[PDB]
Amino acid sequence: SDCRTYGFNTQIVHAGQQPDPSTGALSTPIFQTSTFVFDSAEQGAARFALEESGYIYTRLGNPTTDALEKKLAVLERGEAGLATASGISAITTTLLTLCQQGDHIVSASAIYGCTHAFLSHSMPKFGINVSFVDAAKPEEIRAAMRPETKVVYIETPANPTLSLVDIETVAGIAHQQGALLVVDNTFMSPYCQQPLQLGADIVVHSVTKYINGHGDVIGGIIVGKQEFIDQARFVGLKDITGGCMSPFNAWLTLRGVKTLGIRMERHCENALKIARFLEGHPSITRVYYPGLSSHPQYELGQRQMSLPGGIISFEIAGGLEAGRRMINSVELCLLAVSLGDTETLIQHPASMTHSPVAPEERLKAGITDGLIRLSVGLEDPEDIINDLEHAIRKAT
Amino acid sequence: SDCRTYGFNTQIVHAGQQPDPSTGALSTPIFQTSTFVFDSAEQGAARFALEESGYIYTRLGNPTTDALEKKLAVLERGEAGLATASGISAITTTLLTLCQQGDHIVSASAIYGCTHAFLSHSMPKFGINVSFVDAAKPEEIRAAMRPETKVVYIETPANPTLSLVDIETVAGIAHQQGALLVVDNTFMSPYCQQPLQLGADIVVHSVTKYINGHGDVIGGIIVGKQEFIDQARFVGLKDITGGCMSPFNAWLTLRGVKTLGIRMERHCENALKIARFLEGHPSITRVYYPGLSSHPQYELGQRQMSLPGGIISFEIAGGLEAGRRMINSVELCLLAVSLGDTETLIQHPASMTHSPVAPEERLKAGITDGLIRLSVGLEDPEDIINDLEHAIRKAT
Amino acid sequence: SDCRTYGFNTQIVHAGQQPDPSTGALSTPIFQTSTFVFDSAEQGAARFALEESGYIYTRLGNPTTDALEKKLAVLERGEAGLATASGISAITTTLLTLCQQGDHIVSASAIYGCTHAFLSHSMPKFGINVSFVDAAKPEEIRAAMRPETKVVYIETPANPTLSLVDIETVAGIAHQQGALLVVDNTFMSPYCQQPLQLGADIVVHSVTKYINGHGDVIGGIIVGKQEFIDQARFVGLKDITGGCMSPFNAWLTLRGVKTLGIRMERHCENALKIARFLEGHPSITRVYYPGLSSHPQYELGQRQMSLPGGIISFEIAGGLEAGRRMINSVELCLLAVSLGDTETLIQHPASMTHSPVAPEERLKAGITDGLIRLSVGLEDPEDIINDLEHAIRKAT
Amino acid sequence: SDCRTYGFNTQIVHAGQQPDPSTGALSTPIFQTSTFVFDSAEQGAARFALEESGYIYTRLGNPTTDALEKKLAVLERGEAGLATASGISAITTTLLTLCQQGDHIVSASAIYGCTHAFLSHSMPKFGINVSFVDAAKPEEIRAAMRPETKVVYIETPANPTLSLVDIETVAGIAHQQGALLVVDNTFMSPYCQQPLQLGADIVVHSVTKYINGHGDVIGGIIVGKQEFIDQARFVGLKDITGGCMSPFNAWLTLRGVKTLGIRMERHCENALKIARFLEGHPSITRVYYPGLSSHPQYELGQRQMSLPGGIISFEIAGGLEAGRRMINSVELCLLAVSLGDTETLIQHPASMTHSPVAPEERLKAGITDGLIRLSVGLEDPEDIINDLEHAIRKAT
Ligand SMILES: CSCC[C@H](N)[PH](=O)O
Ligand SMILES: CSCC[C@H](N)[PH](=O)O
Ligand SMILES: CSCC[C@H](N)[PH](=O)O
Ligand SMILES: CSCC[C@H](N)[PH](=O)O
Repeated sequence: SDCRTYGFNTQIVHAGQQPDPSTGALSTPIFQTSTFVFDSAEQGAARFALEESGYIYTRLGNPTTDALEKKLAVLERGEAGLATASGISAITTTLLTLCQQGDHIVSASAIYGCTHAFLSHSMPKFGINVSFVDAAKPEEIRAAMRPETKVVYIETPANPTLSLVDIETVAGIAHQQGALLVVDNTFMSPYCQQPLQLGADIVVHSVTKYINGHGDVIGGIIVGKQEFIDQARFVGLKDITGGCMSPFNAWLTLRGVKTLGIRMERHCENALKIARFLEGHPSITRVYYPGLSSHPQYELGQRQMSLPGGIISFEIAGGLEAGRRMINSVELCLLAVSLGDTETLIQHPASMTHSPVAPEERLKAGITDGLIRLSVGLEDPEDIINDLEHAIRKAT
Repeated sequence: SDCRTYGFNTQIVHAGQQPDPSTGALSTPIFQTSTFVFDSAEQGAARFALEESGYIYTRLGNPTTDALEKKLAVLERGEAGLATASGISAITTTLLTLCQQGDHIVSASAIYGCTHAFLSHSMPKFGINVSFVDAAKPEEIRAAMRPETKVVYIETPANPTLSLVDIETVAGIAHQQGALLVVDNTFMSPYCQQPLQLGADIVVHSVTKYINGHGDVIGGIIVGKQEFIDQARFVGLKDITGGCMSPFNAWLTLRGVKTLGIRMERHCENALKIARFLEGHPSITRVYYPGLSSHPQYELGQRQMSLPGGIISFEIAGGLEAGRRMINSVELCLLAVSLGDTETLIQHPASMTHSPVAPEERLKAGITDGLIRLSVGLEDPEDIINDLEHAIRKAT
Repeated sequence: SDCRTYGFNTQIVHAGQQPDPSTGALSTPIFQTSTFVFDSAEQGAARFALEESGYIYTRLGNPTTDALEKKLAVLERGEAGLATASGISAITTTLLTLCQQGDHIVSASAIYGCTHAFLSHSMPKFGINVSFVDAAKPEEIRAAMRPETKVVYIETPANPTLSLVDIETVAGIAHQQGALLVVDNTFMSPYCQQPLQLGADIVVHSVTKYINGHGDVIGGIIVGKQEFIDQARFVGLKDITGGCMSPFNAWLTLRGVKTLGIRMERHCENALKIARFLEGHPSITRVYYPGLSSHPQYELGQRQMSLPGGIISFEIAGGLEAGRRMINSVELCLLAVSLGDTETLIQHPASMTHSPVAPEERLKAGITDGLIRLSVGLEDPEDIINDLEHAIRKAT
Repeated sequence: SDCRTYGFNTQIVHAGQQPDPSTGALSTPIFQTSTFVFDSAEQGAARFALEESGYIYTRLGNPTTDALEKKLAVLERGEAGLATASGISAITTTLLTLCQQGDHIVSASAIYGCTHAFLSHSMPKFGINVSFVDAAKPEEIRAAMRPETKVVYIETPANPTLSLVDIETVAGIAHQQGALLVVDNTFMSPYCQQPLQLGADIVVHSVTKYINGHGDVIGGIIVGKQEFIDQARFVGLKDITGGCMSPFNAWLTLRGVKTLGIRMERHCENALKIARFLEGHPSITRVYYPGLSSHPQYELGQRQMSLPGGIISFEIAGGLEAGRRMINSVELCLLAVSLGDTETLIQHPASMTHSPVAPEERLKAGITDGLIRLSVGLEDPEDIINDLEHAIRKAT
């Protein structure tokens, strides 16, 4: 049949993939090659003119990576996909394909740190200006739009407190003003949120997180209309960033995404249990999790997301020193950056990543001294809870 | 001892590598990971502040990739290396790190096609203008320099006829005017040419070609001063292109480069034999190979290159149709783009890659209708010669 | 803490693994090496004498494979593990380590085909005799025991109709007579059955099936007492079969087993739904599945197994031709041998694998003309059911 | 054409390989799969009956591994190849396929240690007796033959002093008496010696050594007549040892063997230079190297071998303590077991591997207290010589 007709779990397993045509191999072969051989001058010419299907060179395209791209296009309900060397490369390949000197972007302020760095420091040096706004307030997005605005850029849920952005509303605002909406869907995966179905034009992911899910791949993906993806591929990737994905990385990501449905279900079931535990703990001042009814945008979450996600942020009593004590007291949770791994990961930005940053600078970014971010893994939730309880009690 | 003190073959094998510290494993382990775990909040903070050695996240750095970077820095006699997702990414990460809106670049015209596309179409759209010149004439480089020129960019030998550029002379001209010289050393590898030793500031490679050598990796490398590489890493790669190399790709490239010395010796020995055969063949109008005494810049080649390389271009009698007939008549040489593989590769641009291009447009790029490019592999040269003789005779 | 103290899901994720000591890498590094380097003659001597921890050579042991071995030992509640090149190698390394000329084995008859071949044809040619019995009847096992019997060998559930063997009862019988009990636990995985906890001495798996779960690894594992595993390693593997596992295969298996808990839960939930559908279908004469109350050994299953498994066998009305028609009519289920993959796999032995076999020979092995074996994957069960319904209806 | 018609270097690069049929990928794809899918019941049946070409299951066969098997068959001038999990598995799969209880083997005494262990301790326990002889004396081989002798087994050059065995003469003796000759060709590779061309029936290798050459694969290969290889595959491997090779390992070995010709040339050129240096050194009592005219079987070597190999053994003045001092004093050579890597490896058996062994037991095996074994790598020979000179001088 057509893989676009099956249930979502069936698609996760099968979409974009098929047994190898020459051998019947069930696993997608790893086409770890740089180049491809033609049977004749004519076949070569036909492919370079695009009068013929087939491969030429891995930077341009590759059968293993094509399977991943097609799978993710199916899962996001987009026309086409483009795999990249990293999440950052997915974002920059996208924006550098769309924008040129004199153009403007309206971006959420509550975004991934490195994305913020690209937008605030690099883009302007190429003559592309960026206005940062609070995207939880769609009116701020409207107010910042200019005649030269080409793109509105958002993430939801957002760092660090998992605030939300109303995708459908923002899409309508962007489109009314003739701009595209690009959504970073990394935190949710297509299993939990589908920005294209809500009106977004382009979705990007760091597959480094949930899509791969196994903490062993750096990579990104872009999904959108064929006409845009063709430009992102044959100009953005080919000429500008050169950020192609290794066939081995694509194969690992294909392998990891096979279990996306069951992983997300467990991540989110575990996260809800842990979030409820934290919300009841007298040493914890705040818990940020879309699945708690106390979330300021709970109702939007119920409309836009199928599950509340696997990430929790929370604030511990006693600020900086308590956060440090707590994170140094966990025995099961692992101190690391990143998220979406099978192992539970924990970080305390004020004493770790953002130690080098001024306290007032941290606050403006929504990072309080006691803020802890937890990526909930696939362990027994009782074990994670017991580890957190132990560490919190010691710290406070 | 210090690996920088050994002979070049010893360095090829050993530089940048060591047995694994925890296990003694001889092969560099494949650190196919996204993230790294800290033992404490304090250790995490120290690494983010750069007060401590150690890893954080593979996009920023990785032990496997670090070995490759250090090895290539040693081989090029540069301070530091930076691995990338592709040769293109090495070039663009370099130039986008160095240049901003209002800046200017002077570039050779005889350069890699996709590089030409980036420089001619993409850079100007970011407000960075490029002047193209004939770099075989250092005076044209001087004449094109402007107060805003930041970079002079060259490749040598150059496509498609393997003309040369005088690195030392061009370096002096660039430096007198306060610009950096960037050299694409892909065709030669560090075994055959060392641009940094001749005054270049930065060297880039597609490792897809000779450095890896096994036709199974797309990748690039940048070598230069520590201060520049630090910016290329923590700004160019981290924020702008996102073009990081997969640890698996770095491991394959480490593995491939182990045999760089013996491969280049054989590629070049084979190429010289084939070039001499072609030069004596009455159906071949021209042969472009630095190792032939008839090369217009032969003497420069002898001063700048340790070996004449593994690439040959030649023109067959009878133009377009003869080139097509010939390439369709080889039985051993493989019709493919790319170069530097263990297999002999052949292409006829006018009937293949550049078929879609106007004949006069091809000519301006130095591509005549009968021009064939041959990447000489590791086969017995008698077999390659016999295959060429057979195909040439049939075609003419 | 100690990984043996955590919940089973926590163990699945964490047991046998730790961040890399030298780098903190979260993913177990792929130690794809043949040999290991010593810091001194003395260190080498200490390791060969076994007076020192550390590695020597990958056939003897490897850090990546050691992690897998330790994880599986934890999951089966055994002392030690030994990884192998295949499930077959796990079985033969085990039995060839234990048995010599003149020894005897009592084996179940309802076992994996290739195991049956080894036991019936190869063992006797080495002077090791085997008696085959119906292991669903523990009294047949007792009756076949001889003074020279060293081993009783069983699989449960068994091929092809998923009959069971009472592990605890058989263990007691074997031990009373001074024999070891070896159990092939492939069909269940440690998540669903724990033979060592029921008195078995040694457990073997083809990790090719559920433990890896991703249809991309051939491999085996042996778990048992340290003293036995040491002999299986330093004699059986080192000298006799040479069946060591590649570090890359061990790494993939580690990666696959991370999701064992969530995969088995979904496989079994899906299988129960499909089995109930089949049991209600008028074109299906019989359904063999431990989770159906009509299973002849249902109660034993409830005592010995935590879940009913992901495999179903069933008989279609109309025998050979109907089975052929049905299997040629599925659109989602894939025609293939093997089991435990994320994709649903289906086979019809009488028209496929056992076509070359005489009908009466097939019957003696429990293979009827209409018997179909289904390995239930991770797709939406509604999609699998609809595919089966469609194919069954067309066929009957 | 036919790959069996090209020169040996051409065969090394091309034999057994072809661009991928579905995509044209130049690198042999990594078919990292367990199973294969059939298009119909009929296609499945045809393959199991062997009425049809195609794959079924990786333990039985795999497209990546098939390429390696075919390549090595071409290089050894044998009909067919069979890849295995290790060199040991190549040997035992071979001998356990050929021999049964009551059979007899005549083996060289100067053989690989683990092979000796299998033959002396394991085989007899399966009722297969082995007579060990000095194979440098073909008359000892004849004298040990019995009516039940099925196989004569030899290695050449032999451990530890690189003595030789006259393959052609021994083949004639074996055949006159109705036995097969099996030759372990690991030390030479097919580039330096071709036992099948001299009358051997079966060749085995540890590909862990020179064939792979990169110190990152454990693996073996068997080459012989189709009828024998079919039995070794469908009985020996399938049922008995289960020692199949991982497709990834086969792919790495294919990749490594591409440079076999150029590697062996350099290994042997380097080894001859080092051997001559050692022969002139007053602190070195003996040097064992086939390339020295003082070798007791020099003339046989010139007739049987195309190059003298990359391995050297030598004895240092001062026995055990001097050997220990010397090996602890090298700075470039790496202390490790194994051989055939790109790095120079060194070991001193009396103070390392064989420390746990009684001095008189070592002597009987040809291991003197001052004996050092050197696997010469691809480094500059001047650097290796300088390292050896430094270490020898310090030690003596
Ligand atoms: C900038 S270093 C890497 C940071 C992780 N991507 P974050 O913890 O998801
Ligand atoms: C733009 S497709 C790839 C072209 C090869 N890099 P050229 O043949 O080296
Ligand atoms: C003997 S070919 C392989 C057969 C699979 N192991 P069965 O379908 O689990
Ligand atoms: C028995 S441990 C491994 C020993 C190496 N194969 P030898 O040094 O070639």
